[PDB]
Amino acid sequence: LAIAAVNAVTGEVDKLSDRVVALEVAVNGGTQVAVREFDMAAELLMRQLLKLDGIEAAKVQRKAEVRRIQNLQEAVDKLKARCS
Repeated sequence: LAIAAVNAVTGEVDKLSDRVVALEVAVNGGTQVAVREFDMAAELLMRQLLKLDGIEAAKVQRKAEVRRIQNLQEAVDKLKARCS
């Protein structure tokens, strides 16, 4: 069912959301964060987007999750840029 599938993505995006904050905290505290951290986070967010793309829905929460992902992607870009 679509509902379960969207919920599954949400759970994964939650984990990624926590990870993004952790990366921001590391940078804020002056640690040199490897570029792969930002790129892996971006990649995993993209994979979640693909999963949502394939969910035929439920459509409201799906669209909500897409927006959440786009926001996280922007946050990651900003971190990466800050460390470039």
